Amino acid sequence: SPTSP
Amino acid sequence: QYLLPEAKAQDSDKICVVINLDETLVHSSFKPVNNADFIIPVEIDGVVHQVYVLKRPHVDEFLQRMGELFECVLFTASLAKYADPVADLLDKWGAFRARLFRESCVFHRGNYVKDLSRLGRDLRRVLILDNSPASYVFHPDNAVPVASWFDNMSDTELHDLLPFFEQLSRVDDVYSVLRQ
Ligand SMILES: [Mg+2]
Repeated sequence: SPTSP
Repeated sequence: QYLLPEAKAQDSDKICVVINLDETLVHSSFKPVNNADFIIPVEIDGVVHQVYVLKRPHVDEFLQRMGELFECVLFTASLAKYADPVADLLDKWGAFRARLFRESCVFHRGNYVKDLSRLGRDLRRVLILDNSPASYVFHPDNAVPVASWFDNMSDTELHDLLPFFEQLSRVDDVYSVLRQ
């Protein structure tokens, strides 16, 4: 995941 | 050693504030949205994906003020290939003196923790603004909690927090007001 988990 | 280098001359006397990105300042998704503020191409496994980013209400006024009240630092558990471009597009006034991503977080029991002690600042003069309490499990006494934001354009939390931050920027020990 590129965004915050 | 420490994540941050010595604070610049003009910042040395300011409180250091680590500011979270996702659900705190913006909310992103891979699902196309017509009113996205930013569309950023993120390459994954050789495939370029588009990320639609929405800005939380009053974020610009918030970042501009904070930028002059504190030594602001972006600390996120997201990847730089995502967060670096967002911060470039978002932070117009250079409020962020530094940016820390996933690799700088400490992975502890299923969660990426923002370990403030690795920062290299006097914790008596450090604050963290994050929407996820799990982010600051190591320093709950430096936390200025804020609700998770997704798309409620009626939100005004960032605007209403400024008065509080205005007050904190004055104290010499955040614990004195945050209980510790
Ligand atoms: Mg977040």
